[PDB]
Amino acid sequence: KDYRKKYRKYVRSRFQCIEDLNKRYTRLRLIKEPIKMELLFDPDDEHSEPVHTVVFQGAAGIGKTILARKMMLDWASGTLYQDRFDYLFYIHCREVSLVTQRSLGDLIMSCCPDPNPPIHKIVRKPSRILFLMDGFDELQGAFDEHIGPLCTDWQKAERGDILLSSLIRKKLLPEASLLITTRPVALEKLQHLLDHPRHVEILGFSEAKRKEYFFKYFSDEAQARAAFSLIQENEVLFTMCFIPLVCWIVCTGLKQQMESSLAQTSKTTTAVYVFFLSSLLQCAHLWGLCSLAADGIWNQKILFEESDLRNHGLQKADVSAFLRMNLFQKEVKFYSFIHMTFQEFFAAMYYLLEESRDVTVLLENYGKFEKGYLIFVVRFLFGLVNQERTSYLEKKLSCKISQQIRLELLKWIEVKAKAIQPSQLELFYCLYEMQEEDFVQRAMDYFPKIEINLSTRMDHMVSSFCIENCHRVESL
Ligand SMILES: CC(C)(O)c1ncc([S@](N)(=O)=NC(=O)Nc2c3c(cc4c2CCC4)CCC3)s1
Ligand SMILES: Nc1ncnc2c1ncn2[C@@H]1O[C@H](COP(=O)(O)OP(=O)(O)O)[C@@H](O)[C@H]1O
Repeated sequence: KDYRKKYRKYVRSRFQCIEDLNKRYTRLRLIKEPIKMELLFDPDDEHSEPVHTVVFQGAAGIGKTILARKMMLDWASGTLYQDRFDYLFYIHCREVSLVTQRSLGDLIMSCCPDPNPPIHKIVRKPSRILFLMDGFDELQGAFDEHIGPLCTDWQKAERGDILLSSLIRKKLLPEASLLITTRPVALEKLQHLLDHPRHVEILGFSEAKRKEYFFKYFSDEAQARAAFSLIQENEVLFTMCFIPLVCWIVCTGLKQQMESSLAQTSKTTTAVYVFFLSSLLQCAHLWGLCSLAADGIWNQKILFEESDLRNHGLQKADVSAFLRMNLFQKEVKFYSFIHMTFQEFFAAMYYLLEESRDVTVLLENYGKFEKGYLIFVVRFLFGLVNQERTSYLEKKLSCKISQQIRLELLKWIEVKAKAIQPSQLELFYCLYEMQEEDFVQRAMDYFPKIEINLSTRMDHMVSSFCIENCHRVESL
């Protein structure tokens, strides 16, 4: 009662910003598989028995973290689940070690402000607890389905993977509620652990909310209308801006153009990322940024210490400049890239830099949870390897290595196409990034039949481009 008040006050302060003012928050579209947040845990016709597990699947950059942080803030302010949950515990998955031994009590205490929380009091009513697991796909290391034995004691220290598996399977605090957010790529791994989950999909920004975002980002109404009109004129940007991270990336780059006229002709997500990074260029620490990202991807480190950045040649003034440029993020003496997609962009760039590791071993670990799935590393490799595209940033890349990698990617597509890791639609996202018709046409010939499941206008745009470049050699 008195501790619940002290805890709620702490949650209200630490969840006030997107960075850690939640007035820049724009409503995200959620669908059940127009769901009202307050009714998420209500049974439909489950004879009055509530739903204890809710899974929010959402693409990278769709706003899973922002939605989870808004949920924490709304609840702490008495706006959400006021009469349903005494406690909401935010489990930031990227900070949870899968090997360190810890109890569920230690985990709950790590979410508390003070060193001595009344853990026995908190756990007295498990059904009044909602565990908000943000970013299942961001748990560093392997998350094996065979792990065990399962734990049924909230006080027992277990390896992080056994602890989280026991919690997800509802072995530990069986009637506590659980809200897990994940990229659709990890849904395969997660579904095996889930007990009667309610599945919800985060679709991102509607066309109306895309405009709303641009108008909220730009203080000047004239600048907001000019930036939104640019997006309306460009099919690719208009279509990609359903992803709130893309809205932020585009708005940020257009802001610098406004300082110095508005024109963005980006046709791929690689073009969008290069356009953004080019706006920060006044670059010296490119080999250091790329090696840091590649080391963090291959060795599973999303949070870096001051010691980690020092190992890659990033001094005090450099880490402060990257923080100001919105390339680095300050997290709880820990640093990370502003988004995991940027860490994967610099990891892809590491393989092409001229002064570079083996792309064959990288492709062997593609689609593995242990490595983060390497979706954007591979997509950005297809994009950056495109010779028909250049910039000052891309001039630092080697044409010799890019030509070798281009041949390896074509041989990789051939095997995937000729023979469940990269779907056919995922190969289309890769080919769409490549853009270059000779490669695209050669790769499209490897497919014996087109078998795709389209869900979004982005899926249609990408697959339609690939199918238009899939014409039989003999045809006409
Ligand atoms: C295709 C399928 C089912 O295999 C996947 N669906 C979602 C994913 S993922 N990697 O989890 N998210 C994403 O692709 N996001 C993105 C991102 C950008 C652009 C686009 C998308 C998706 C559309 C264009 C830039 C920043 C993140 S993979
Ligand atoms: N609803 C939203 N309103 C405003 N900005 C948002 C929203 N959702 C996401 N963003 C923007 O997108 C970025 C990435 O969102 P995030 O939730 O971290 O993505 P994900 O968790 O899906 O990987 C945020 O840093 C912010 O700039």
